[PDB]
Amino acid sequence: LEARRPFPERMGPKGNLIYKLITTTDHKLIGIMYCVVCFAFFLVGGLMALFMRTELAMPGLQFLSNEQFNQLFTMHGTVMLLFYATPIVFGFANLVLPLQIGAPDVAFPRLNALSFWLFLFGALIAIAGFITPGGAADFGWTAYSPLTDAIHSPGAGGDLWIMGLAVGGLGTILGGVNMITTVVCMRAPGMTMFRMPIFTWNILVTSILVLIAFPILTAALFGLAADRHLGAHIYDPANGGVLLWQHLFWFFGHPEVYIIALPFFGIVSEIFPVFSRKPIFGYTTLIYATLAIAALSVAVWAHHMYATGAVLLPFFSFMTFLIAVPTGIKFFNWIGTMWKGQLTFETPMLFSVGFLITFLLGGLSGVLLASPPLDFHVTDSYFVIAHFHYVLFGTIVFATYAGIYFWFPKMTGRLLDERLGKLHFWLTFIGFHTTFLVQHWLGDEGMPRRYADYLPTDGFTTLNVISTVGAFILGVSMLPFVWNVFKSWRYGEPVTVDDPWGYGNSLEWATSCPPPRHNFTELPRIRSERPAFELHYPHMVERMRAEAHVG
Amino acid sequence: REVLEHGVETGIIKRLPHGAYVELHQPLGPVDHPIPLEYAGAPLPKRMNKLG
Amino acid sequence: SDALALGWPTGITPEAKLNRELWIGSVIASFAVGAIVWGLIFWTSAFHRKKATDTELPRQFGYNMPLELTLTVIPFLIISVLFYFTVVVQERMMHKDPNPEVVIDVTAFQWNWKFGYQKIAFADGSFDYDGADPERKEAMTRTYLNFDKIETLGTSSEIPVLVLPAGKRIEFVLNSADVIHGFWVPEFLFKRDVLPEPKANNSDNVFQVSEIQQTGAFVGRCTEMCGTFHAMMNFEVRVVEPNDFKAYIDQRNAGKTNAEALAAINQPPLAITTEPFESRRGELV
Amino acid sequence: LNRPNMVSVGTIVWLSSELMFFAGLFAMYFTARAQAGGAWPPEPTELNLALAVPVTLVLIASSFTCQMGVFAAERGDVFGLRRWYVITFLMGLFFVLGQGYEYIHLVEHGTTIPGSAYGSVFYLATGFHGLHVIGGLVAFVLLLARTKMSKFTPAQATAAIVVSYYWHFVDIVWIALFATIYFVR
Amino acid sequence: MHIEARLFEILTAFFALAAVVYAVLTAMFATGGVEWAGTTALVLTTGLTLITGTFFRFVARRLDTRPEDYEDAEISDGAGELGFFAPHSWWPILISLSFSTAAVGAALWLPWLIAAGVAFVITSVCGLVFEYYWGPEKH
Amino acid sequence: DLPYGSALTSSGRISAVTEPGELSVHYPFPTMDLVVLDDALKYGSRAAKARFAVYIGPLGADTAATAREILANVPTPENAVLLAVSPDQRAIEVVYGADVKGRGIESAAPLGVSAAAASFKEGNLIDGLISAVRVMSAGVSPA
Amino acid sequence: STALTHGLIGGVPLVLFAVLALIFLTRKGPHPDTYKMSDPWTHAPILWAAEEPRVVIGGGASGKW
Ligand code: HEA
Ligand code: HEA
Ligand SMILES: [Ca+2]
Ligand SMILES: [Cu+2]
Ligand SMILES: [Cu+2]
Ligand SMILES: [Cu+2]
Repeated sequence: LEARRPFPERMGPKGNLIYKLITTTDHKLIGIMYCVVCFAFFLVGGLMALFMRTELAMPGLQFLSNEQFNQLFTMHGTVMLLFYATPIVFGFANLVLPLQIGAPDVAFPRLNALSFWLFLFGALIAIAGFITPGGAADFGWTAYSPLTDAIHSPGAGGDLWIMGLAVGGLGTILGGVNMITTVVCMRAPGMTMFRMPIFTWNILVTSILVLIAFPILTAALFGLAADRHLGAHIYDPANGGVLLWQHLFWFFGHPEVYIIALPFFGIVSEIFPVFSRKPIFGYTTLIYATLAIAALSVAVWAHHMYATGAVLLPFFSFMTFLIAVPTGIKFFNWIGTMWKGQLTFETPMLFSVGFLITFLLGGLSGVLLASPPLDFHVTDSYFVIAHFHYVLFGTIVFATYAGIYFWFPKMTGRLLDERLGKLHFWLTFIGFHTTFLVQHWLGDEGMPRRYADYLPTDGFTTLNVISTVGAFILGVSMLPFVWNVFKSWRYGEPVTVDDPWGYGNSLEWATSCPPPRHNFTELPRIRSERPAFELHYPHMVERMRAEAHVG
Repeated sequence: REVLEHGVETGIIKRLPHGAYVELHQPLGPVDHPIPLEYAGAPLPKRMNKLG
Repeated sequence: SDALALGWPTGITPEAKLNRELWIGSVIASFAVGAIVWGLIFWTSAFHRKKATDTELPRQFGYNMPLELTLTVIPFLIISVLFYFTVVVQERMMHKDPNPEVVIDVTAFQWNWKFGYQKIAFADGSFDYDGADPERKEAMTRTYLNFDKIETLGTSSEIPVLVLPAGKRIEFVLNSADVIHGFWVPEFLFKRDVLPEPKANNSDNVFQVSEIQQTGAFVGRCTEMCGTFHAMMNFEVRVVEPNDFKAYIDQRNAGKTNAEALAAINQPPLAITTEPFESRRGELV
Repeated sequence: LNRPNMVSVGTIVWLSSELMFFAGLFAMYFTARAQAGGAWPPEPTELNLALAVPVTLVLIASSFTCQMGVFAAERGDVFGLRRWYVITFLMGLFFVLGQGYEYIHLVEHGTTIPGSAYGSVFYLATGFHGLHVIGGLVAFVLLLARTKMSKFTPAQATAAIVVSYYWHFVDIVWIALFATIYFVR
Repeated sequence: MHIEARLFEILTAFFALAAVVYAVLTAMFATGGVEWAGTTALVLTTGLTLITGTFFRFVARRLDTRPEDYEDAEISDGAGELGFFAPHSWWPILISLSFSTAAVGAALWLPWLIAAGVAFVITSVCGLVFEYYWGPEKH
Repeated sequence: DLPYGSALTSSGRISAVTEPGELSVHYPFPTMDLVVLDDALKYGSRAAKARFAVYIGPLGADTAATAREILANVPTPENAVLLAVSPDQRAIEVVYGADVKGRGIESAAPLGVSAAAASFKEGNLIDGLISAVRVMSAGVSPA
Repeated sequence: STALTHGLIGGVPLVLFAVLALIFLTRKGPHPDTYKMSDPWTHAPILWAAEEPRVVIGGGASGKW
């Protein structure tokens, strides 16, 4: 027998966190800081989305002007893409990647905190445009060239948008540098490159894509700021200015969407084998598919520029189909992982299945968008809106929640209540499909995107009502998760074991909950890509060797 | 209090043969692990370059 | 058809018909793939669940290289057939016969349109009109912009109505005075970005419909973010008969506004598929 | 020495990202060169190819001296490293002064950022490269101070190595930009 | 470390092939000749991957196998000292605040605020870089 | 011997796992009751500068000997006050160390026994423990 | 319309939340049912310590209920 306490500590004493928040080089605390701040920014973006949907419920302009609605979708898109998704990627990276490779830290612990604070302050700078009397940016998140000049949209909110994006991009580049260096030269003795999990590979390729993409956006933003302040002629339509901005921006922006897609593919590829009681299927195949996606996400940038009539349609359309193939391979590998196993739908596995369904439908919609003749009708319409919301809830919402539910015990030492988790998942699923299934139809029969107001004779009222109802279901779905996290942090069920999910595979389940400072008091003999499984179940090693090949 | 009770964190990490990542602490007093000193209202060093 | 096209309006040009058929086929393929993969997901979730009897971990298999390559190559075939049909259709929708029958100088300015009737040349040889106005074009050298004698300026109170014949080849030359706009007529199943200087930016601002099949009234919208009133920039295309079209052109020749000529040609004077927007910034005004 | 140095690899990957930033600037320059119509550079621009060659040669010489200072710092000689890096700092300062002088002479001759598209792209690209050069000079000063304030450990040698890496990236980018602007035209 | 290098020149090979294909397919069969923005970006993406891969290959040509690059490795092989990791610092937040001051001064075009932000950046970067190298006070 | 999913590690630590959806701690009491007991123990032992401990389980026969045995495996047995409760044998015991002498526990250990009994009559184990620990803590002053 | 659709947006989320909470909250959790003094103490021996202040026995007391 041994002594304990009846319950663990609810909260630390006074002055236990604030100086850590200011001065920590700990990657786990910094990952938690990303998680919390990214979720707050997600709430702000969703509030903007609810305002837009409430306005779009009825054909009249009830409470929003056109200026305000343009501000709202510009800032909603900007916040959701750049202040929630891109930084939550590095939040998850900081949370688990040093644990996954058996490292005591990231390569540059101070550069990590610098990246986080650059995130926070750039996001704040870009959002502070509402404080201006002219309002925040009201030209969309894509910032197309002539509309963004000193003449058209001349306010200060757009300039704050540009510079906040510059600061956040610098932070993202620094974080990517840190992740690449940490992966390259900080692994444990046994951990070979082909023994890191899928998540580590995905963060590595994501960091490569970040290094490729974000400097382009920074240079484009600096040219735009030159044209706005110094009256430069970089993007002037007399030159090839408008197409110059389109090319530069999309060379950034499609790598951006794959940057926010790949790490969550890694998250689900981590979660699936645990709750499947099986190994991840096609480990090497998944590594190569991830590499193929990373390589191909750089030459397809002009499938967003079909309607301009100034690009090579066959080249980009073919490259888009070619990049569509590997994601199909990835779904096949995930299905093979779930196939013929023992599935228990604790909340992360349920969220991963939701990811599968939602992102599959989004990918089908994207393939439809890939054909230039079909994009000639459905571009700039709510069909694009529905497609990219489907892929974005696939990656950065269902898989974000799956990862949060999965790695909450590892980071806090407490469980999240599974009943509130199931309620939250079903609310999210129903609300999301309610609010985004009908927009395919709404865009097919022409309702363009970014319209603040339409006509009663347009014939769009019923589907917009359904969309607004679903949007408010999505709004009320955040209460179960917020309440669950808030109560479970302090009064959550204690975890006194390693791997409270039973069949964890990677090294983060070989240490305690939470891991101590430097993450490891001992390291196991690493011999495959699931070291914790072999450690915790040593009778299964010969099984796994003998039965690894299906044929 | 943390500095007084564990000693200054030197920023140096060692991997022990069994896999333990430990940080090298420099005690400000004698060791038995250091004997925890008593706070005396004075500033404490927290970087090793400041101790020479 | 009606439900399987997921809402695309029935085409009114041969290019629109072909595009709609390609969309129907592509939606069939996409929904078939989705049905297959979702059936796999539901078969795995419903069955293959950890039972009360299940005592030992399952077969720890993770590599099935043959099936991996089979399902690697199947999507390549699907995207190959899609690419072939795509290139065929997108080349058909950009044919550009060197002799148009009606030419329109579409000009988009800050939240309205302006049509030109640059050069009408009927194929039967019954009507030839040369509306190009080069003195106005040279008066401001925006050389890229095009002017014409007969115009239809959209206003805050009047929706600009384009009048065209049926069965006659129509060419649109797109120009924008200020910023990028969008020329979309949801019935053509086709839209194009209206750029400031389409030539200096290497863009093809010209596109043709071989023939508008049936006459009527059709709404058009701006489909490119352009600023405050982006949602309040609609226009209308009123396809009429060739003889009615010639009569309308002749009335417009003798100093007649659009509404007056439309009334003269036994048609509604104003837009009927869209209405002008209330200038009031909201209902709380 | 049986492991790689991570400060070096981090510097290398970040330098590659900075190369991508200058890729964006190069894409800005190449466009509007094809829109001018062959009159490139247009009047009243007349590139002073008599001061641009000397500053290019001084930058190459500074790269050579910086590598020599790396050689000095690899054997633990802090004083030789200090000497070579002070020489490199002075010659990079001379390069910046020459760039500013050419800027002044060009602006005096009706070539400005708002004046023309060629001016816009030329001053944008060259000024951003000059900002990177000034950042390198600040890095040199900070490194020399740090070598002054502690015993010359291998960590100091690593810092000097990565500062030289940045300097080499800078002057290679300048070689490319000079070849693109004053030769291809 | 052969794997990391090899991944980087695989990316380099694909990027070079794509860049050359784009340049050729835009020189002929495009509206206005070579596109000059996708081509430039693709060529310099090739350059980015080339630099990283070349440096890693020069490192792998000059390295005996590490524990982590060696299969059948035992934890005891990796035993010893790793290096210096900063235990704590409040300089990153100051650097970020300085860069944010500069960014606000250049968003709202205020040259004085730009200069103040730049000076603050130099000061906070000096503080970060000098943090573990300042000696004991002389007195 | 190690449970299923448990393994010995190179540093002596026992790395164990729990079933998905299963709990590592499964005390047969409400969570908030455990929180209240933790607060009672920690704040009472903070005020009295003596470690209060609660033991629940079998005492067999000769309960005094069993409780005095259990006391010695508290982290600081000398400054420790352990209250043992055996519901199968319905026995309440208080045992305290040598350094807890003449501080105030002499008259307060029977007080804690009486409080725990007057709460156990109704049939509340945790609540009786709370009352006993509160009373015993309030009955002891620091060294 | 304004009477109705506002009611839809206000109330459909609320009724969906209500029904899903009835389904998913009132369910049995994994926390074990609280012990009853009537039943035998089958749980393993429990030793809790306050662990706030960071062998020989010199006192004691006894009693019963
Ligand atoms: C999560 C981020 C993310 C991801 C991963 C994707 C992935 C894809 N996207 Fe897109 N996309 C966006 C985010 C993303 N996208 C955003 C934000 C916009 C709008 C930006 C704006 O304008 O504001 C956009 C817009 C956009 C456009 C431009 C439309 C326009 O601007 O008007 C196109 C064109 O091709 C496109 C297509 C695709 C395709 C083919 C994929 C492929 O990667 C999908 C791959 C998936 C599958 C292919 C399904 C799974 C495969 C199988 C089951 C095998 C069998 C399947 C077949 C044989 C088809 N999406
Ligand atoms: C990460 C990707 C992402 C996410 C998560 C979202 C989130 C949502 N989005 Fe959005 N969206 C985009 C990507 C995304 N979006 C992009 C790229 C654009 C383009 C913008 C542009 O063109 O510039 C866009 C814009 C956009 C449009 C196009 C509008 C138009 O063009 O006319 C629509 C259409 O319905 C929409 C709807 C929604 C809804 C209902 C949610 C819901 O998921 C939101 C759910 C969250 C909530 C509802 C929060 C609930 C609020 C509270 C609980 C109150 C508490 C808040 C505080 C205390 C501050 N958003
Ligand atoms: Ca409305
Ligand atoms: Cu895309
Ligand atoms: Cu578009
Ligand atoms: Cu418009």
